[PDB]
Amino acid sequence: HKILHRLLQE
Amino acid sequence: TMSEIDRIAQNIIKSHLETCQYTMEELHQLAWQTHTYEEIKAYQSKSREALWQQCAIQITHAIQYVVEFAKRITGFMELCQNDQILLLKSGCLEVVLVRMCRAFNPLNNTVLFEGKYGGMQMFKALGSDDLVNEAFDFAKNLCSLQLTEEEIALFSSAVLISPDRAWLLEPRKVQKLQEKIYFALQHVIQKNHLDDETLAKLIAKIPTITAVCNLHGEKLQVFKQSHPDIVNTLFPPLYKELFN
Ligand SMILES: CCCCCCCCCCCCCCCCCC(=O)O
Repeated sequence: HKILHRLLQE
Repeated sequence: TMSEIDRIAQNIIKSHLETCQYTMEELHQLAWQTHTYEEIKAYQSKSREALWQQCAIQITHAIQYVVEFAKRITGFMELCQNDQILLLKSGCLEVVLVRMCRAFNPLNNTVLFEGKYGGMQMFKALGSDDLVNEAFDFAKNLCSLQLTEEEIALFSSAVLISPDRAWLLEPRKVQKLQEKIYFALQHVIQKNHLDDETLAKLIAKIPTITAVCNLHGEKLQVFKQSHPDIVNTLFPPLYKELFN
């Protein structure tokens, strides 16, 4: 879940 | 501790207000705007792939706001990132579905889509009236409860923070927070809904919410069969990541 992970880390 | 319940409630309520595409005010001013007969026809003249693409973009847009919603809920960010992902992956659409009721008009059974309100015939090209009808029925029934933004904020957070999702590593931790959320929701409901059954009627809707979202997944899987290239190269990457 790369994208979802990125958004949470923003 | 009542004080902890109140801090959790304020946090979630505030997150909700800062993470909706349209504030409640902006919606009151949009509910009078409705797609014309011409515009409705244009939507119906769309190819199934074209409209699916449009809907996937809108859903993804709404899902992104739910992520922002979750990120601002202190109790949610305290869970292990693994359970955070699991909760979001399994409930983002369910939260979107709940949030849709905010932009639904039960007077004429229309919903806000691409700037104006339109009926279910607007989605004819999707070739999934069963899904559209279940989505609209849900929204209509929820709207009948006349929830306030605080209640929608809290209830939507409870739908997202579910200790019952499969694969969760710390379900007890999730359960403890959901319990506090519901406790908060129960108190907030009293300020409005005299007598009620409200909290109970809301909780009884949990399975229906999941049912609608699973149907969405079902329709998408068949859509992928017929149009693989559209899903893999035209749908928002997050939408593909979450549902395919
Ligand atoms: C509300 C999400 C659950 C999936 C519904 C299945 C399809 C139903 C017809 C299409 C409705 C418009 C797209 C969904 C987005 C609704 C709300 C929003 O734009 O924030």
